[PDB]
Amino acid sequence: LLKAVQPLLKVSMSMRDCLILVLRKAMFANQLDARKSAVAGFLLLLKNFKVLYNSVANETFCLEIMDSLRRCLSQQADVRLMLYEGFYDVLRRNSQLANSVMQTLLSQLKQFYEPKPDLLPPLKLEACILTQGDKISLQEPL
Amino acid sequence: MAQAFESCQLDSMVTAFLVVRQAALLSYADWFKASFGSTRGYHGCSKKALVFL
Repeated sequence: LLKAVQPLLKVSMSMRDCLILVLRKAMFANQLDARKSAVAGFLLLLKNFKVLYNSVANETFCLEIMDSLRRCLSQQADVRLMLYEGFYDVLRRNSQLANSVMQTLLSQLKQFYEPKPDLLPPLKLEACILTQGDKISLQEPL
Repeated sequence: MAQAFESCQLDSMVTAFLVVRQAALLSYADWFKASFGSTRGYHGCSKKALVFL
């Protein structure tokens, strides 16, 4: 629906301040689909909403939403997964955000990477695992 | 010693070494073989901590 529409939101703007507003208000939802709707509208706003209106009001607007995605990089497993997968196309269609996005990820690596030679499990597998009330979920699929 | 090998700082090492030497007066040798178990094999992540030692 939105791949179709977005040609609008390059031209119209009131509608774009309706959109990121809706995706944001969905990120803080009950329904599990709404988190992922947020990711998908955001991942696509970051993809085809510029290669790099003014470039400076897009390179900032992508870094604005991408900061709101470091909440989503915190959010549950599935919603993270969609960011690992969609960010490769964001990179292909928007090359210059490479440097920012790398640090967005590489931080999320180091929460589970232990960078000392002669520590034999090099990665922290047991911090990918949330155990509460005998519901034991992988979140942050490494 | 742990903070010294993590930061690759020799001043704190010299303090620690001479402190165990004054604690002795073979407590030096005790602390040195204690170093040889899981400290002196790998002082820091990099094996240049042996070269600084």
